Amino acid sequence: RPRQYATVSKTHKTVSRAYGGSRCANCVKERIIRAFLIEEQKIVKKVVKEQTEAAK
Amino acid sequence: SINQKLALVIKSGKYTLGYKSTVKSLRQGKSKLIIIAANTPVLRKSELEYYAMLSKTKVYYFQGGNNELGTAVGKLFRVGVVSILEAGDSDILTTL
Amino acid sequence: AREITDIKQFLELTRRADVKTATVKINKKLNKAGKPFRQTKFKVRGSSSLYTLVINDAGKAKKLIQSLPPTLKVNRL
Amino acid sequence: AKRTKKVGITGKYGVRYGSSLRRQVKKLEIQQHARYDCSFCGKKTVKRGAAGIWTCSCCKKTVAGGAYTVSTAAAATVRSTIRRLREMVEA
Amino acid sequence: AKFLKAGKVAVVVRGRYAGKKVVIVKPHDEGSKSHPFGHALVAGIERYPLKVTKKHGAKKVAKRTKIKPFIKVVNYNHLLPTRYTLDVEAFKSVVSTETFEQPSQREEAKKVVKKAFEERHQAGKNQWFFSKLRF
Amino acid sequence: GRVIRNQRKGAGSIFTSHTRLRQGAAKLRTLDYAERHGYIRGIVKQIVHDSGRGAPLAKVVFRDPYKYRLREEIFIANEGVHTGQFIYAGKKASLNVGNVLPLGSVPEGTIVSNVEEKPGDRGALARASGNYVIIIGHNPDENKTRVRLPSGAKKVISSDARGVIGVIAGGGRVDKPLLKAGRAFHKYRLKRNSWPKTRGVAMNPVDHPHGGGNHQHIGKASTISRGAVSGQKAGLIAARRTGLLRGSQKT
RNA sequence: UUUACUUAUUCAAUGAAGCGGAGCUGGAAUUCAUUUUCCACGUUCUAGCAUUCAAGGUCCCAUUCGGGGCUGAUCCGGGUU
RNA sequence: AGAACUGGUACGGACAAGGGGAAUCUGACUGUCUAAUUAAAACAUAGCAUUGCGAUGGUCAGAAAGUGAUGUUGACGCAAU
RNA sequence: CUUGUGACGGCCCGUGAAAAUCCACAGGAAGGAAUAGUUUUCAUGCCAGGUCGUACUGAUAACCGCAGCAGGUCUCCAAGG
RNA sequence: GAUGGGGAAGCUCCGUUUCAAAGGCCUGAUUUUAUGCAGGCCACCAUCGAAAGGGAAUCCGGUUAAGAUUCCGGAACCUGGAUAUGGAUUCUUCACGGUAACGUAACUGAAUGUGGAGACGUCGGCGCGAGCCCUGGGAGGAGUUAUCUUUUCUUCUUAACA
Ligand SMILES: [Zn+2]
Ligand SMILES: [Zn+2]
Repeated sequence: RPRQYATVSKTHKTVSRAYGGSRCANCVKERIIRAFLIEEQKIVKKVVKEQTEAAK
Repeated sequence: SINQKLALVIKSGKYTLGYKSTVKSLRQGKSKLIIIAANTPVLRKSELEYYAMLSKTKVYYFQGGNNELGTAVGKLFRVGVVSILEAGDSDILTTL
Repeated sequence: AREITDIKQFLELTRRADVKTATVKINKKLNKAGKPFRQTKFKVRGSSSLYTLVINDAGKAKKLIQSLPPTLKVNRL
Repeated sequence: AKRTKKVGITGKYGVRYGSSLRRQVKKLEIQQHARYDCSFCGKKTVKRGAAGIWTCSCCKKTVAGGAYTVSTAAAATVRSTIRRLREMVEA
Repeated sequence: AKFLKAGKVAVVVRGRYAGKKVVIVKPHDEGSKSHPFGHALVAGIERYPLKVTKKHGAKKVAKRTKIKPFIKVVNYNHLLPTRYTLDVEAFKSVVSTETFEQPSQREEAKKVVKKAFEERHQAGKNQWFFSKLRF
Repeated sequence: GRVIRNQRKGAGSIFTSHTRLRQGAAKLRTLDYAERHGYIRGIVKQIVHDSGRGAPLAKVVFRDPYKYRLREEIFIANEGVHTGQFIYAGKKASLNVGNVLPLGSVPEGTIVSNVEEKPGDRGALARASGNYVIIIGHNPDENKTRVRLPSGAKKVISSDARGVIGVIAGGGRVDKPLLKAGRAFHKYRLKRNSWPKTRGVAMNPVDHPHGGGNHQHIGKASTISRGAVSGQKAGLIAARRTGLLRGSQKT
């Protein structure tokens, strides 16, 4: 129960990972991949936009 | 057509299905081509696009579903992805 | 109300300096039919918990009481 | 074996409520209890939770739709004509 | 074409160092004996260096450009690669399987990469790598 | 005589709608800056049954551009939306399902729902299951749009008036029977105390204007003037014709 | 009888946030002389993330631990719409 | 489940525990009511049909009111029959 | 047998309370070392924990029915054949 | 159901976040001192409302003429607040091991934001557990006994908490 969560120490409450005791580890994986992929996509989109409109 | 060439590859060439074996082959560089079903996750799709960008392998997007591609290769289950390692007989690598 | 096995842990416990009381229980026991042994139980009492050093050797038991302090108020039973 | 000639799922309703209403209910109960295909994963794990809540257990998704079927034909027409005019407008 | 080459940048997704950016230095692509699978020795960051401005005079600057790096054996399936690259001369010698199973060797490897990372970051280089992956 | 049922339903002690199991109102986000200068993205996070309604709702999430928070909204789901979906809403948005383009922007022949009546009422028209509004034509000079409403009604409303694209979900609902006073019980007990309906002609004349008589008969004709009063307006009110209609709505 | 003005009255929102005008910066406009006016005037494969008067640039200070102003974010009118 | 043997043919041994059939009238059903003379063929019911209403509104309320119920609603809906 | 729970399954035009409280996570403000500090989510040790109720019946005699009225009045436990 | 506000001859009515200037924090600066004061944050918008909903924390034994989870003995738990020793970390300043799932005695973390528990139907059968019931042997006690009954009955228990 919640007050018992307040009794116990950290080891019993979360995990040593980023997003320890909030999100599933597989979801952590998924969203990390999503971040990296779409920011790379953003970058290539930005540069193709810049160069085509620089030609134009 | 494309399903006919893919059956030819099933008979002559060789391949591996599914994300895990596919990306393993792609890490090893042993693959040449991928066909990817439209229905499968855009994340998985984009990740494979990145992997194949690194490997310089070729990619093709299948006008169908995991079911359709499975029927094409001649198997009876879901296939979101297939990796062609070599065809031998087919014009797959040449066309598209 | 915690088991204890480490004897030097029990000794520094006796000198934890909140400890004031101690007890030694004897128990008639059975390992086997023909050697019903004598279990010794050193139950030491301080503030927040009682620590029970368990023993099944009378030689070690005697040695322990020889090692203990005299001022720690004991109860033999 | 073969249980029922023509009442099917409407034999739990027994001898009540009139044959015609039992027919209509039969049709729609079949539609609403049936399993459908999640477009995303092609699998047959789609079911109604509630009226116009059609969720897929395998791919953990939910789509809004008809109370008894998952894609109503009106909305199909709407999808098609939307794609039509949208293609035209971007064109 | 394989690309798990020993100068690479990759993105650790699974484990205590997840969501991190490591550099790949020693790929055992064709398996091993103790970690028998497609695996590597890599190294990266455990605590990124913070953003820095003009406002900081030297003390916050040093404190913020500190690094806590790490080394790790990992499965390629538990890695994500990139296209980016990095220079690997300063530690490709000291790093090895024998650098592991000896925490004295570990700490020494951590000491030099810190120096090897701090200067390449103190130089305005590899900004994408020394940055953070937010998510 | 005596006060009668509608004449008590006004006061509304036991006739108030029931609210315990509703997620609050379903409404369109405020026409603040972006939806009238551009667009904004939101994520359909989940879809949920609302009790007493017949349609489902969409728990959608936007981001307040002025403050670091996530502002949540409850929309009505059209057929074709789903979870984890990107809903773009505003003026410079795209003509797909879920989006909230203005009626000034959409073309003729278009389908919309949850349509506003004046910009900043945040969802009035065609909010129920399977009900859609069709566009007819514009008068952009003096910006107005003609729309056909499920009653067949050709209304004229402004152009900045937003409206969601698609057909409202949960259609076909009344195609099914109920078969059971219990099914109807459950329906109306989550909506409001509105059932069973008992007949005035079976009541006593104190209790209704039909009640009484040795035979259950109305006696005096049930077509009631609109300019009648509170106590007389039992029956068919302001009616133009009665009986079985054979032919066409003729509009 | 028709319509015009907003301020009176009335309606509705809103934590009263991006009103209006003019203007850059581009596209079209035919400019018949210089612009005549019109469009935009940072976002759409993906269930990520976006916060610390913003980083930068720039001018000062009392350099020191750091502190402050302009821009970054056009200007005017203070009619919330 | 079955077979021998047995009994003053008794044996679901007490307790417990459906009377049925052929037809009519009537209401479809389950359900609810006249507490303390009427439980019914009455009410309800699902289903059928009609009527009003596009929110500056319909129905209803309130001494009024910057008041209110339907309405955390919007014609597959609310209201009245 | 009574019960408690776990995963499953069926039903719904019905999908079956809220708030307090607590915890983690993201974030990286602030501060921290070498003879030092750092942390009081590790162990151990110290003090204090107020207010009001608290007996009994709970019914063919403790309640309401003018009463020591064959009435009525919410619930838990529930052996053997 | 107050206040603000509006109604009402008026007793009072509406309405409960609304057309309101509806406030109270963290930080340091004053270490003449107040809390003025440098700073920035935020934005309930009263309150009342369940001895069956939610809820921080206790159990056994014994005890009285009449009390008991309340008393006595023993063993525990939480909350709040001071708090010191030990331990861990660190000269690479804010731990390490594990491929991973994750593990440990601990092992910085403000503003703000995100998520979760609280927090949840009903019925079916299935499994699992608790207590009970049935029961075997053995150790004690009691009963029956013209006859027969290695017999019928009975005690053989172990709480919170760690
Ligand atoms: Zn998860
Ligand atoms: Zn699916």
